Amino acid sequence: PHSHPALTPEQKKELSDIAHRIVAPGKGILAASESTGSIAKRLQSIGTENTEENRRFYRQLLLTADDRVNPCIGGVILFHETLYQKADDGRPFPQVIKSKGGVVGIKVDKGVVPLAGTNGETTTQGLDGLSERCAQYKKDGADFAKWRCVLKIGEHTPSALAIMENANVLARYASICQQNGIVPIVEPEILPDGDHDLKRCQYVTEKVLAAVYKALSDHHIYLEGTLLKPNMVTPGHACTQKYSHEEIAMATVTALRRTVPPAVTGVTFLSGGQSEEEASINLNAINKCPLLKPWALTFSYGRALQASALKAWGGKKENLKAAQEEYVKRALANSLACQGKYTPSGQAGAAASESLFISN
Amino acid sequence: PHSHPALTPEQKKELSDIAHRIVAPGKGILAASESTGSIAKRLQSIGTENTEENRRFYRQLLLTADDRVNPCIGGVILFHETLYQKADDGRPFPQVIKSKGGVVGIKVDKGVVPLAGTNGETTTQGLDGLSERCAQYKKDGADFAKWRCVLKIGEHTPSALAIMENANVLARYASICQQNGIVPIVEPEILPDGDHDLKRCQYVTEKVLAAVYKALSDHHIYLEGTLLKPNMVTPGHACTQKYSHEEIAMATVTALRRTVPPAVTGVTFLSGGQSEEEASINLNAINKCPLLKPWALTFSYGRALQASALKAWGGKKENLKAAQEEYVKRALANSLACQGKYTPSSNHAY
Amino acid sequence: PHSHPALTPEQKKELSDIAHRIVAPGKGILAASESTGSIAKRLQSIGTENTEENRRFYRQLLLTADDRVNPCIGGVILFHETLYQKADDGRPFPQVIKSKGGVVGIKVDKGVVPLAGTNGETTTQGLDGLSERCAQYKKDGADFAKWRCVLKIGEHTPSALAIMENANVLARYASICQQNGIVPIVEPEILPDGDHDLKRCQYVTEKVLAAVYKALSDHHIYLEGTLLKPNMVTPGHACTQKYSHEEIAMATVTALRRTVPPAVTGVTFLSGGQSEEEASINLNAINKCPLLKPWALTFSYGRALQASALKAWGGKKENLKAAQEEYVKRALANSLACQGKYTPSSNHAY
Amino acid sequence: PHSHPALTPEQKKELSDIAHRIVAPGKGILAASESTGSIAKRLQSIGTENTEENRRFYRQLLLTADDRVNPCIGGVILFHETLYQKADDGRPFPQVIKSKGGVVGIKVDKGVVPLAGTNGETTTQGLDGLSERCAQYKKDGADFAKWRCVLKIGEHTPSALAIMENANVLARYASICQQNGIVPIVEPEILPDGDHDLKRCQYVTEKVLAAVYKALSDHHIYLEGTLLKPNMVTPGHACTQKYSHEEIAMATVTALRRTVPPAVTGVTFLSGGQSEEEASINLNAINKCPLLKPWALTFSYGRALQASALKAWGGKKENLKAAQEEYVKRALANSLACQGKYTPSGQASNHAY
Repeated sequence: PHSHPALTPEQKKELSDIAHRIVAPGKGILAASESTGSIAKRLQSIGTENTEENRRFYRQLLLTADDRVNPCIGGVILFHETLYQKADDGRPFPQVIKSKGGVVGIKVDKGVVPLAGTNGETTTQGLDGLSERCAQYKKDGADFAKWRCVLKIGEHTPSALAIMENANVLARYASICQQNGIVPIVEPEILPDGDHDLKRCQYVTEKVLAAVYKALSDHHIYLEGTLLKPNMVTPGHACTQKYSHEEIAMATVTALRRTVPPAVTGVTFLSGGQSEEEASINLNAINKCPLLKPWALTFSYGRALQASALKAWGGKKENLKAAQEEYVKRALANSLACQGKYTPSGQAGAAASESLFISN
Repeated sequence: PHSHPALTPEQKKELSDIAHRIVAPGKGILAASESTGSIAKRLQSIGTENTEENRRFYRQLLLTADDRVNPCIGGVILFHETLYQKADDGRPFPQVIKSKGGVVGIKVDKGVVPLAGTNGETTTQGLDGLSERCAQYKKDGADFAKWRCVLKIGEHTPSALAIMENANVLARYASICQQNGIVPIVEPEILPDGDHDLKRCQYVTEKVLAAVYKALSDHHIYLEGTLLKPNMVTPGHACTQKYSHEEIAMATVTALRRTVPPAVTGVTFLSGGQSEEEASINLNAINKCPLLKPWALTFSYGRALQASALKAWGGKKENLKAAQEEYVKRALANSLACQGKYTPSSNHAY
Repeated sequence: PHSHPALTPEQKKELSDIAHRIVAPGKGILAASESTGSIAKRLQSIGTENTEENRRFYRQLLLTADDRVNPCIGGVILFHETLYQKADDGRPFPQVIKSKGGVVGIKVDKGVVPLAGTNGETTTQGLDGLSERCAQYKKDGADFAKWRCVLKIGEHTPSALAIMENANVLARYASICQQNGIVPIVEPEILPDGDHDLKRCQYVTEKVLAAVYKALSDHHIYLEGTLLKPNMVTPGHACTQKYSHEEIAMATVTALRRTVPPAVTGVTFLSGGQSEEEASINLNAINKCPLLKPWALTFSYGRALQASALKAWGGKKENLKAAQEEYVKRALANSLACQGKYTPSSNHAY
Repeated sequence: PHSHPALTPEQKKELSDIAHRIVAPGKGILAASESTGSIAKRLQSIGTENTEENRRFYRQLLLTADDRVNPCIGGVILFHETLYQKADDGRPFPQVIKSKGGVVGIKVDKGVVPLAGTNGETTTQGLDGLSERCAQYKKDGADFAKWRCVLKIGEHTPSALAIMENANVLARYASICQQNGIVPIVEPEILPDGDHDLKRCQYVTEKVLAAVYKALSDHHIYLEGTLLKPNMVTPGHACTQKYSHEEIAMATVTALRRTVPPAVTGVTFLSGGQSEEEASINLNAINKCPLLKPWALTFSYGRALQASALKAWGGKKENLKAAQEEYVKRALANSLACQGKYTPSGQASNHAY
C-alpha cells in the first residue's frame, strides 16, 4: 500500500519519449535480431553460407536501403553481434540506423527453456546480469529491447503455470530495462500452431494479456514506457474454418481493448509466419476496425519484411539493389497499413504471397 | 485455458446496450439507493422522522423533478423499498424513471462485514440468493445494479487480503448480474479518510483497479457490459498539502488509463463526501484533461446531487418546488461537467 | 507483513480444544446433516413419508443408540431443523449428543451455485449473515460447523477459477466461524465421478489442497482450530483400471503429506458413495499406511454410517432396535478403522 | 488439472534417498560455500591474504577433520572453486567429503539483485544456464545445491511483490535442480535485522513459508526430494524485549508446523549470525520442543561451525590442529543438538503462539 518510486519523473519522460518515437504515426519496427542459429536457416534457403561476413552484409543491405524507408521505420531490433558490426563505410550499424531517423533496439533474452511437469511448455531465460548488459547497450546506442516468451494452444495449454511464469519473467525483464533507460517491448507470443479456431485464439489471447498486465502492475512497470508485441488473433494454422481479414481485425482489436490499458504507448504486432501480403493486409484491417483503439497499432515484423528481400539477394552481391528494393516495398506497404491506408496493387510478387509459417 | 461461453451474443448485446444508455453523452447517474439506516442521519439533519412515507415522498420529489433533468439522468439507482413504491398518482417509481428516459438500477449488496486479522478492514456480503434476486429485479424493471466494497488508506492498508477479497467478491457479484441481464456497476471505493497525499491515493487506486480487473478476467466478466464506480484520485481529507482541480484530474485520469481496459463502457465517479460544487468542478476538470480517455467519464452521485435539495425540502411538503429546483440545478451542472463544459460562474510527474 | 491478531490466546485454546475432542483417538464424526430435500430419496427408498416427525424419529434413532457408540463418536453434524428438535423424553438433540460424549456440529452452507463460464462447475454460497448465525448456533449448543464445496474431475475441470474461488470461500467461511468460537470443518470435496485413474485423482487432490491451505493462510486461519474433510484418493467411479486398498491408502496419505500442514488437528474423510465396508476398509488401510501421518486420520461419514440402519428401520417403529444395531456395527467398525485395527472378518511410484 | 510427470519413479527415488542421507539422525550440513568476496572478510578478520591457496588450505582444514565429524556431517556445501580443488594428497575435495560419509553440495545462485519499486528489497538471480550447470556439477560429484533468497522485516517489508517473486524464483531453481538429479535446498532467509519482536518474526516467517510452498506446488516440485533452510524464529537483533531458548523453539516449531508439509524431508536451519553456542542451544531447544515435528530439524551452519576454527587458525600452518579441534567441537555439539541431546557438559504454553 506504499509507493517507492521505481522511476523519477525524468526517467519516465525519457522512456515515454522513446516509446512514442518508435511507434510515431506511419512508423513500425524492423525486427532483424535473428540469432546465428536462427538466421542460418534463412541463409540456407538461398544457398548462402552462414558466415559473419554474410550476416553483416545482409544486415547492411536492410539497414542502408534508400531514404524512402525513413518515415516507415521507427525502430530496428538487432542481435548482439550486429550491434557491434559496421557498414562498408566504417559506420557502426547503430549510427547508420540513427542517421535514418530510427531508434536502435537490442534482443536481450537468452532463449526458451522447458518447464518441467508441463506438456512441452517453456519459459524464457536471460535475467542474469541483465542490468549491466542493459547499461552497456544503452551506452552503445540502444534505446529499447525485446524479450520473447512463447506459449502454445493445445488441449491442456497454455497451462496456468506457463501463463503465470511467462508473465512474471516478462515483468522482471521490463523492470530491469526501465531502470537502465531502455524501453522494453513485452512479447508474449501465442503460437498459431494447431487447428483451433478464431474464437479460441481470442479467448487465450485475452487470458494471457490479462495475466501479463497484472504481472506488470505487480512489478511496478511504467506502461507508458513500454510497448506490447502480441500475436494478432487468428485461427490456428491448421484450422478448417476460414475467416475474412475484417473478422481477424475485429477479434484482434476486441481482445486488446479488453486487456491492454490505454497507458500502453503502442502495440507492435509480430507477423508470426504470415506471408508479407497477409501481414500487411491484416494490419491494415486492424487499423480500419470501427472500434476505439487508444494505442498505436503497428508492426514489428521480421519475416514479413524480409521474405522477398532474402530471395532477391540470393547471397549475390550484384543483387544488392534488387534485394533492397523488395524490402523498401514491404516497408512502404506496412507504413500505409499501420495507418489503414493500404490497398495491395497486385504486384507484390509470388514471394510476398508465400506462407512464412514454420512448425514448432 | 478453454472457453465455455458465459454469455450468448444476444445476452452480450443486451448488457452492452444497457451500459451505453446509462452513460450516453451528457448523462450520469442519480444514486438514491440509501437504506433506512443510511438515510437516517440525513433525515435527522433536517429534523424529519424516518418513516417509509417521508422516504417515499423524498424519493418521489427527486424522481418527479421537471423534464430538465431528462437529458442529464441516464440512470437512477434505487434501494429495494423504493423499487416497489408508487408516486401519488399511482405510477410505480420505476415507470416514472423510465418515462423520463432513465434506466432503473438497484443496490444489491448487503453491507460490509469485518475481515478478521486485519486493521479494521472489510469485505462486502450479499451473494446468497443473488441470482434469484436479480431475476426478480429484472422482471420488476431494473436493468443495472450496484454493489459497494470499501477500502481504507492507512499505515498497513489496504492489505493484500482486503484487496484480493474485495476484488474477488466484486467479480462474483458481476458474474451473477450478467447471467440475469443486469449490468453490474463495480464499485471499489477507496475512502478519502486520512492525511495521505495525492500521490499515495493514485498509487493505491492503481493497485486496487489492477486487482479488480484481473479478478473480473478470472471470473469471465464481459467488460463492455459493465460500469466502474471508483473514487476520484484525491489527497486524504486531513492532508495539509493543497492541490488544484487540474492536478486531481491528472492523477485520476492517469490512474484509470493505467488500469481500466478500453472495453469498459463507462466510469461513473462516486462523490465520496465532496461538496456539490467540488464534485462538479472535479468531474469537469477530469473531462478537460488533455489525455486520451477511451471511456465515458461521468457521475454516479448520491450526496453531490441531493445536499441542497434535502436542505431545501426540510421535510416540508410545501417546499417541494424549492427542493426539486436544487436537485435540478445540480443535475444540470453535472451533465455539463461530464462534457467538460461546466463553469460555476508535466504528466510524467504522475 | 504486519500482524493484527484475529484470535486471542483464549479463543485459540477453545478452538484447539474442541477440534482435538472431535478427533480424539478412536473417534470419528457421524454426518447426519442431510437437508429435507437431500434426505428425501433416502426416505422414499424405504417407502417412508418425508415428514418432520419421521425425520425427527430417524435422527433420534441414530442419536440415542446405546453407549457402545460413545467411544466411537467424537462429533455429530446436524442440519438446522434437527438442532432444534427434541427426543421423546423432551431432551434437545444437542443435549442427547453431548450427554453421550459427543461434540455438536452444524451444517452452515446454503448449497452450491453455478460458476458462469465454466463447464458445469460450482462454488458454494452461505456467507451472508453467517457471523450472527454462528453466534446463535454456539449459544444453542454447536461447537463446530460444516461447509461443503464441490469440485469435479473432467476434461477441463477442476478449472483454475473453480479451484481459486472454492478455496477462497472456504477461507471466508473458516474465518467467520473462528470469530464465533466455532471450529470449521473445511470440506473441499473432489467427486469420484468419472473414468479417471488413481494418479489423476491424486494429482488433482494435491493441487486443490495446496490451493486450500494457501487461501487459509491468506485469510489468517488458525489451523489448529480446524479440521479437514477431504475425499480419499481413489480411482474414478467408472475407471477401468482396478486398484487395491493399499494403493488407495498410499495415494491418499502421500497427497495429504504433500499439502496438509502438521498444524491441522485432524482429517475426517467423507465416504463419498463408497459402501459401508469399503469406506471402513479404506480408512483402515490409510491408518496402516507405512508413512508418517502427523494428524488424526478418521471419519466424517454420512452414508457409510447409515446405509444399513436406514434399511433395517424401513420406516417402522418396531424396528428401532434392529436399525440402531446396524448403526452401532458401523460405528464400531470405523472406530477400529481410524486406529488401523479393523478386520472385515514403492511410494516413489506415487 | 492434468498431470505430465516432471519426474519418473526412479528419479524420485534418487532425490529422496539423497535428501534423507543428508539429514540422517544426528547429522547436519557444513555450509562452507562462501564466495571469494564473502570469504575475503573472513580472512581479513584474521589478517590473512585472500589467495586461492589460502582458501584451499582453509577448506582442506575443515574437510579433512578427523573421523569424529563423520557421524555429525551428512552434507557439505561447496563454492564452485572448492568443488574443483584437491587435498595435499591429490584427492579431489568431493572425494574427501564422500569418503567421510558426507554428501557433496554446491551453491548455484548468482547473488541478490535489487527489486525496483521496493524499499531496498531484492530477489536472486542465477537461473540462466542453470540446467547445464547442474548436469555438470552432478557429473563432478555434487548431489544437492543451495540457492539463497533474502527478505527483510521493516515498516513495509517483506512486500507482497518481494514474497511472491522470491518464492517463484526458488521454485524455478528447485525445478531445474530436480531435472538434473540434484536435491535443492530451498533457502528463504528472513534477516534478523531490526527491532521487531518474536511474534512479528513468527508472523512473517509463516507468511513467507506459505508462499514458498504454494509456489513449489505450482511448479510441480517433488517435496520429498527437497530440504528447507529457513531462519529460526527469533526477535530482531535490536529488539528490547528478551526471550528464552524455549520460546524461540516454540515460535520456530509452531511456524513450521503451520506451513511446512510433512512430505518435506528435512529442515536445515541457518545460523544467521548467532554465536556458535547460541545456535547450538537454540537447535537443541527446537528439538526438545513438546510438539509433533514430522521432519528432521537439524543444521546447515556456516559461521556457527567456523567462528572458532577461523580464529584458532589465524592463517598459520602451526595452528592447523588447534583450528580443526574448534570445528570438530562445534560439529559434535550440533550433532547432539539436532537430536535434542545437547548439554553444556557434552554427549551426556502453545496457544500464545
